[PDB]
Amino acid sequence: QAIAKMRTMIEGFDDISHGGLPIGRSTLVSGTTGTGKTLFSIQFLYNGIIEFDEPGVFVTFEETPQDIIKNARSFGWDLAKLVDEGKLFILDASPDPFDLSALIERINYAIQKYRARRVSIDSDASSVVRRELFRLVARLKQIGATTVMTTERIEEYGPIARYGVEEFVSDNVVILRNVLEGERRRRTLEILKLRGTSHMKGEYPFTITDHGINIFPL
Amino acid sequence: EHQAIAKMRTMIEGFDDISHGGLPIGRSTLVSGTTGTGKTLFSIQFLYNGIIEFDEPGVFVTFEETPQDIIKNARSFGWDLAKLVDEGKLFILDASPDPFDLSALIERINYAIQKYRARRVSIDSDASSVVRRELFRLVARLKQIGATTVMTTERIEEYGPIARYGVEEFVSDNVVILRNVLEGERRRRTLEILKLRGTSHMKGEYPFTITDHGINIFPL
Amino acid sequence: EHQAIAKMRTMIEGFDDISHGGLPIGRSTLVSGTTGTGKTLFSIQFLYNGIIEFDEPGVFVTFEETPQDIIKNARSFGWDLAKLVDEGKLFILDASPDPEGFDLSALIERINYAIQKYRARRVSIDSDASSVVRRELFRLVARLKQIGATTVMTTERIEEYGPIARYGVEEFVSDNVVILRNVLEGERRRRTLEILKLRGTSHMKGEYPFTITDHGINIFPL
Amino acid sequence: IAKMRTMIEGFDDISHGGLPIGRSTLVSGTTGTGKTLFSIQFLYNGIIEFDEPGVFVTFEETPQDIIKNARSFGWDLAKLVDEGKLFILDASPDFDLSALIERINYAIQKYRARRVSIDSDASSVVRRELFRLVARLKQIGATTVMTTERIEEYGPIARYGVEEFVSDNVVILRNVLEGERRRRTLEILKLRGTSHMKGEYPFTITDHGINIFP
Amino acid sequence: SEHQAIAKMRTMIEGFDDISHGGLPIGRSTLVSGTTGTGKTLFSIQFLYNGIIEFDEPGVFVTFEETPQDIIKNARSFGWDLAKLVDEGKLFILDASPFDLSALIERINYAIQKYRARRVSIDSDASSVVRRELFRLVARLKQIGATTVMTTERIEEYGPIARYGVEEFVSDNVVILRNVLEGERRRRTLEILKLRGTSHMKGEYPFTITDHGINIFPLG
Amino acid sequence: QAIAKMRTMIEGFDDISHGGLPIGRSTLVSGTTGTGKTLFSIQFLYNGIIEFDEPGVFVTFEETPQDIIKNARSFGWDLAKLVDEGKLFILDASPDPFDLSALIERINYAIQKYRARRVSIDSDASSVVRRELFRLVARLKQIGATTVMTTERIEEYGPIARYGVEEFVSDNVVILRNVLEGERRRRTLEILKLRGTSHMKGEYPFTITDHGINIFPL
Ligand SMILES: Nc1ncnc2c1ncn2[C@@H]1O[C@H](COP(=O)(O)OP(=O)(O)OP(O)(O)=S)[C@@H](O)[C@H]1O
Ligand SMILES: Nc1ncnc2c1ncn2[C@@H]1O[C@H](COP(=O)(O)OP(=O)(O)OP(O)(O)=S)[C@@H](O)[C@H]1O
Ligand SMILES: Nc1ncnc2c1ncn2[C@@H]1O[C@H](COP(=O)(O)OP(=O)(O)OP(O)(O)=S)[C@@H](O)[C@H]1O
Ligand SMILES: Nc1ncnc2c1ncn2[C@@H]1O[C@H](COP(=O)(O)OP(=O)(O)OP(O)(O)=S)[C@@H](O)[C@H]1O
Ligand SMILES: Nc1ncnc2c1ncn2[C@@H]1O[C@H](COP(=O)(O)OP(=O)(O)OP(O)(O)=S)[C@@H](O)[C@H]1O
Ligand SMILES: Nc1ncnc2c1ncn2[C@@H]1O[C@H](COP(=O)(O)OP(=O)(O)OP(O)(O)=S)[C@@H](O)[C@H]1O
Ligand SMILES: [Cl-]
Ligand SMILES: [Cl-]
Ligand SMILES: [Cl-]
Ligand SMILES: [Cl-]
Ligand SMILES: [Cl-]
Ligand SMILES: [Cl-]
Ligand SMILES: [Mg+2]
Ligand SMILES: [Mg+2]
Ligand SMILES: [Mg+2]
Ligand SMILES: [Mg+2]
Ligand SMILES: [Mg+2]
Ligand SMILES: [Mg+2]
Repeated sequence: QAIAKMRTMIEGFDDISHGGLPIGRSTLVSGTTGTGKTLFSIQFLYNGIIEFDEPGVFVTFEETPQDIIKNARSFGWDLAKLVDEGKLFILDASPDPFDLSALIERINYAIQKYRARRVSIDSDASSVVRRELFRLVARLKQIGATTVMTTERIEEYGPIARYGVEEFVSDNVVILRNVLEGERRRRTLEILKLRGTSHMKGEYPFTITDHGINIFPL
Repeated sequence: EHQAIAKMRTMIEGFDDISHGGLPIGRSTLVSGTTGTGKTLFSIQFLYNGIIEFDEPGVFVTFEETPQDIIKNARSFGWDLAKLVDEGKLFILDASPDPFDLSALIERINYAIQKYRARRVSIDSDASSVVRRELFRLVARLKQIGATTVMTTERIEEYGPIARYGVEEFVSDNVVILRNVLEGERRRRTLEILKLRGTSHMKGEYPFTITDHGINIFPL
Repeated sequence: EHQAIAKMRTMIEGFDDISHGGLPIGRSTLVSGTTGTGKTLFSIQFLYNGIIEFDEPGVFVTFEETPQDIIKNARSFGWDLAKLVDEGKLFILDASPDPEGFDLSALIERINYAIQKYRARRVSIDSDASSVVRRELFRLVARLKQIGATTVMTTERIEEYGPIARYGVEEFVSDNVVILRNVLEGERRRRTLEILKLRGTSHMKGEYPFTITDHGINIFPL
Repeated sequence: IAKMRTMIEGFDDISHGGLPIGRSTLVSGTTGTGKTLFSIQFLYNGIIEFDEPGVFVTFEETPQDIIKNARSFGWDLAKLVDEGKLFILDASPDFDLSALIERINYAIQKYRARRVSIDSDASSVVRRELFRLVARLKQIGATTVMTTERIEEYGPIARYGVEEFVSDNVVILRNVLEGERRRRTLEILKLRGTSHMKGEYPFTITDHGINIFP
Repeated sequence: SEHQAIAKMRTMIEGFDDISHGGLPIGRSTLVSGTTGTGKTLFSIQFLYNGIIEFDEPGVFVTFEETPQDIIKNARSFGWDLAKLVDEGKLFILDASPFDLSALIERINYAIQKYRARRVSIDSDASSVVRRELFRLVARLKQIGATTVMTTERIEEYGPIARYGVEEFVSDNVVILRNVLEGERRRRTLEILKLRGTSHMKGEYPFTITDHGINIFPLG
Repeated sequence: QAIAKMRTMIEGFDDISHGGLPIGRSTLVSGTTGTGKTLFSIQFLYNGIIEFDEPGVFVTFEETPQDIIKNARSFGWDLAKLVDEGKLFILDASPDPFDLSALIERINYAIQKYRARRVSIDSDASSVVRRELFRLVARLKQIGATTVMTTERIEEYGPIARYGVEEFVSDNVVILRNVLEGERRRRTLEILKLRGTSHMKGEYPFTITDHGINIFPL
């Protein structure tokens, strides 16, 4: 009766997570700029829809839906079609040039409307942050969503996220790195923690290509 | 004559060897570590093994993880915590926030210790001043009850401060550090008994793994 | 058309190769660097080449260097910016402070007038709570995108291998990020350029050495 | 200058005869480095070997735990308290610096103590509050060990960056992690007015207390 | 050399005019930053002194802490008689030593016009406030047509260029003097980090301070 | 008329300083705890008296005069006698159970009362720290005193003094270090800066012995 996992179908990931993302829980995906956070959270939804007909909700706070859709064309994915078919909903919480309760109600309404099984959320007292994140995680779990939530960090081998508390209130933590060494960049993915279940340890190299994320062996 | 500090066995593989007999009885042991280092696991094993091996009841006090998730996650190791709660040998005390007062918490814990006649307690998990003073009080109250207690704390660097506020180790009788060090793209888990007041213990870091059977520590 | 984002050529030696075709069109690219790394040079060369090679007018927004000093220094690279200004192909908008809070909303409208007046396709913008910086930069980026400009915006940083920019937020609201470095190794300096991020498209990774010459930036073959 | 023997194995050699009489010695270390043990041993040996009574001042650890913990070294502190040779001054919680000082003075006069151990914002305030404490202990004639906390092995002497500059004598206890192993060392950094061995010397804590190897 | 966009005046400081490809950009300010005792005041004085001796270009020296008497006294280390130059009206030392920047600027202007000065040396809360006033001072000297050396302090050999993290960004030109300690020995170097509108040699170049002032040794 | 120097007679130092301390100015002597700052400043005055019959004034802010005397006995220096003879004056500015201009009054008075040619002063707004040190330096200069003033620092290879401003208002700067080499300590002396005059550069090893500071220029 240990926790079950949901397949990401992201090449390499379901192997190192031994089955995918823990179902009904949130996974924090943290990374410096341009590490593949949005791509991971899109590929999660896109594969849910295409492979399993599991509808998805994508929550954006800054990037517009138009740009998310445009950028996904880089990978040969037609997100506008999936939205039009009612398989995907891009929920725009991005500011026009905060009430967590209101946001949570909108996410819940969208999940019910689209019968969504997968959610991606992308992306000043740390006591405040800790409390609010806790509440968001709790509410998504109550709803039954399996969720990817991305977060920013500014150092490759420093704090997991910005406020030093995000990981401690997350059930699952994944870290994307983009390490510069000898003038070259190397992308890696690490599953740091999955509460109540197993996973491979340490950094695994990956690339972003025309196909999305590809994760490779040691 | 040399009168030794009594210890109670954790029965966590390898730990009773490193600690020269287990955790000092009637005192609190701080168990600190970065995220996913096995803090909750250690604190659950402590109670579980007490009940299963020694019929010593336990109280688990949780501040963030819900009891249902604690129970769910324990299934990963083949442990049936709901059954122990049903038999009244384990009490999970839910101090979660529903999505300040310490005295109330203490009486609640005291009540539970009395009701379930628990010998073992696990507690999971602004200024330097208040945290030092508040933690000092909690240690003192638990000691007056006679509980042997594991209390977990967070830290954010493997080789930095022992806990978050830089004072927690100084008001703790006993300090254990769980590390998860990243080197050359690989992770290595270690456990270190840093301090046990009034008694002996092995020194330095000892590697461990987490598997289907929980924590397994290797000397070395 | 339902195609991945297209690019406009900078014609800066080597850069269009590293970026696989140039800067993403209709978007802003952050160009960050310590002092004297070539930020202003990169911003100007982007506009200059647009005008000379493609007859695409440019607007240069300066916040500290006077237009006269911008024009004077650009002669170092064989470029006659006064001539381009006279012909109405280049407009320098002087937002530099009085030698004798800042309304970014108002400035944006004036930038838009200039873009409209000069029919500009390329824009360069040459350089305290971080939440305020994030929101203001976000709004500027959005407004330029709405206008349809392809924009270079420079920012400052103080360490070669530290934060991308001053407030730790600038790169996260930028679609594109380029880092110019000037690394001191064994008493010598080595200039490098890195495209760190281009949302929605491919680019070469890591650092590429370059020099500044009498013809501007020259990024070496790799 | 006249020194008083600690009789802590190896320490009197390192200090070239012991701790200068009538003066204060800071003993700083990270957690579990042996600060309390050093403090206790200093008083214990003074009583047992030289019939020099002692006062132990504790701010957090209770008297009963101090006594209990000392029992494992085979040291019967309760017996010494009963004989009036040791007084443990409980300043534990459940300012005034001056109120405490007057109580320290009173116990010293009462028990005829020659040895004192004191077991553990603005630098400005701390520096002259500590200077005040040190100055007065001197006037009384006590020879004092004052422990302080630090959070890094190689880094500031003590928490507030001034403690060492008002102390006559400074001792640092370290617990350094090399690879995955811990090694304890003691260093006399400073002894005003006299010579001493320099640098770090390894020690162990065993059933008989601190054992240092020069 | 001839094919460069910015006219320069020669410091006549041995080796500097080579590294700067002709000297300091005329009518602009050059920041000279360095830790303590790196040669900042010496460079500033040598600039004015050589201007007077070589080209009969009068100079103004603005001091904010060192007294004129001590600046004169210390310059005798190099066999320079600054009192004689002050007597002859070729040098003016403006004593601003113990903010009203406007009043200061007017004093500097009056002295420049009074002494017909061509060369100026200035020696030496929020970053934003420092940035804007520095920007203003630079702009005013530029309007006047002065060629200015302005020294600033820094506290690390390989850290920030100056104290407030903004000074280099509002300067047209930036020079860093270092005094690097390595293996118990000090070695002095000079670097021209930036000269807007022109080329210059890059990196660090060795120099010494002797009885003849600064001697820089360029290479390449 | 380059600035002249007065001999310290401290073994090796007059070589490193090419003649001694600049006359009529202050020299800052900075170092971590127990580096020999008080000892250097005492040896400065003791040698003034013994070698040149130049009286000295010692200004103490922490240590009592009695402790200063006692601590110098291990070097064979009889400061009690020097005080009894009126050749040395120890000015006590310790804590009462900050008017700086009061201090100069007291120092000035002692200087002319004792015919003194040498002075030692031993020993968080960097704003005001800079200004007040600047003022003290200037006042001592107008008196004509040649002064050693000690100051604290907390790292062997970091800031010269505590507030990062002290060296910039000092005419002269000397740094004493006490460095770990393996588990042993090595003491070194550095003359970092003497305005308007020459000096040897870098660190020179020294020891503290029964005859005080002993430096080797090698
Ligand atoms: N077709 C492609 N081939 C290769 N790499 C690509 C392609 N399309 C996009 N990328 C890469 O994907 C990166 C963007 O990844 P994202 O998922 O947008 O990163 P991010 O971590 O979300 O960054 P933010 O949100 O801007 S902080 C770009 O910087 C490119 O390096
Ligand atoms: N069956 C299993 N086999 C191997 N590893 C497991 C298994 N079940 C759980 N784990 C590991 O146990 C870790 C969780 O340990 P916890 O005790 O929950 O950590 P924690 O230190 O309490 O972390 P927090 O509370 O989230 S900061 C997971 O990240 C897994 O790596
Ligand atoms: N003809 C040239 N040949 C070689 N290098 C040159 C030439 N002209 C200018 N430079 C260099 O260009 C640098 C200035 O480039 P900029 O683009 O002004 O840098 P920046 O990053 O904008 O610096 P700021 O704004 O002052 S922080 C100078 O410091 C010189 O090193
Ligand atoms: N009988 C014993 N045998 C071996 N080691 C012992 C024994 N008794 C105590 N210790 C050791 O001594 C340490 C405690 O020393 P203390 O002097 O209490 O440390 P401390 O530096 O005062 O730490 P605090 O006050 O908790 S920060 C324990 O952590 C053990 O490692
Ligand atoms: N006879 C001696 N032989 C060798 N070393 C000695 C002798 N007497 C004193 N010392 C050393 O001199 C040091 C004291 O030097 P001080 O000049 O008092 O140091 P300090 O830098 O003033 O330190 P403060 O003021 O306490 S921060 C002692 O720590 C001893 O190491
Ligand atoms: N005749 C000389 N021979 C050799 N070196 C000398 C001579 N005269 C002075 N110096 C050196 O020049 C240094 C003084 O240089 P300055 O120009 O005064 O430094 P600075 O950078 O202005 O320092 P400040 O203002 O005190 S932070 C001294 O520390 C000596 O090392
Ligand atoms: Cl890639
Ligand atoms: Cl493991
Ligand atoms: Cl170059
Ligand atoms: Cl030990
Ligand atoms: Cl030199
Ligand atoms: Cl020595
Ligand atoms: Mg993104
Ligand atoms: Mg846990
Ligand atoms: Mg620029
Ligand atoms: Mg203790
Ligand atoms: Mg100077
Ligand atoms: Mg001293």
